[PDB]
Amino acid sequence: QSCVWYGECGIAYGDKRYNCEYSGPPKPLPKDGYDLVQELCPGFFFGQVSLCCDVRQLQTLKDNLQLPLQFLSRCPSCFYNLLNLFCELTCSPRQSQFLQVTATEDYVDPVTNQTKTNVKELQYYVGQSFANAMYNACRDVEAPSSNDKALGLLCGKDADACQATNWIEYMFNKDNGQAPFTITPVFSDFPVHGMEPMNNATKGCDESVDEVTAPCSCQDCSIVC
Ligand SMILES: *[C@@H]1O[C@H](CO)[C@@H](O[C@@H]2O[C@H](CO)[C@@H](O)[C@H](O)[C@H]2NC(C)=O)[C@H](O)[C@H]1NC(C)=O
Ligand SMILES: CC(C)CCC[C@@H](C)[C@H]1CC[C@H]2[C@@H]3CC=C4C[C@@H](O)CC[C@]4(C)[C@H]3CC[C@]12C
Ligand SMILES: *[C@@H]1O[C@H](CO)[C@@H](O)[C@H](O)[C@H]1NC(C)=O
Repeated sequence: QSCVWYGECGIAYGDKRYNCEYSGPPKPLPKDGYDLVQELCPGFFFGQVSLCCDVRQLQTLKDNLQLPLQFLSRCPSCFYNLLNLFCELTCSPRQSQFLQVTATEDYVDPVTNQTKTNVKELQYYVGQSFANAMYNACRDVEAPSSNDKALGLLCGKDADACQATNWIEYMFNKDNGQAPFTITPVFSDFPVHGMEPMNNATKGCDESVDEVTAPCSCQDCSIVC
């Protein structure tokens, strides 16, 4: 197994950071990050919890999930697949299979003056079926106390123009003011020049995420009506 990054490096803009380039194997997560990994990416919470992310990156992921939560929190299945898209990107011990760094710049530690490398942009090979299922679970979600669709607030365009791939492309575009750096998505259910797209299992909005989480309401999910 191999990573493309590990830990945070320099400022991108605002309070947002690039991650440090790293191409070695995943590393066991410190125990102080177990609460975060349980909360965000419980699918990875087993064995040595060897991941291609550190505690800082998990904390940053949690902070950055606030706006998706703002609009999608009422439909746990919809939010679940979205969290998984980000968990795999952030932490997967097999990152190198589906991520390709495309731009870097040097990072200089201000105290030791040791150089590291900011991952400035990367390409993310996302399963076509994954992306379609993620959109499918979210597409009827209503913005809280409204009759408009939640995706119209997370897609940089109205809901009637929002589609699976342009949604993911928008969320991954730092021009949105939220993403710290741009990720360019490539959608395929098939390998691409030896890259194996991320095609994790997904949950529909009519399914329970787990034993303690109900399916989404009829208002947010026309299947359950
Ligand atoms: C994406 O899917 C992979 C493959 O199913 C998940 O990895 C498994 O997770 C379960 C639950 O902890 C473990 O029992 C297995 O040992 C894992 N399998 C392998 C082959 O790694 C992974 O959890 C999913 N990703 C996320 C973020 O949930
Ligand atoms: C404007 C709206 C639609 C944006 C909604 C999606 C936001 C929350 C997404 C887009 C890109 C995402 C980021 C992608 C990459 C990383 C690097 C990782 O090591 C820490 C988490 C972090 C920083 C993610 C947090 C969630 C994120 C900021
Ligand atoms: C998702 O796809 C199913 C069929 O797989 C369909 O019934 C439903 O209308 C779609 N949308 C939602 C919100 O689940």
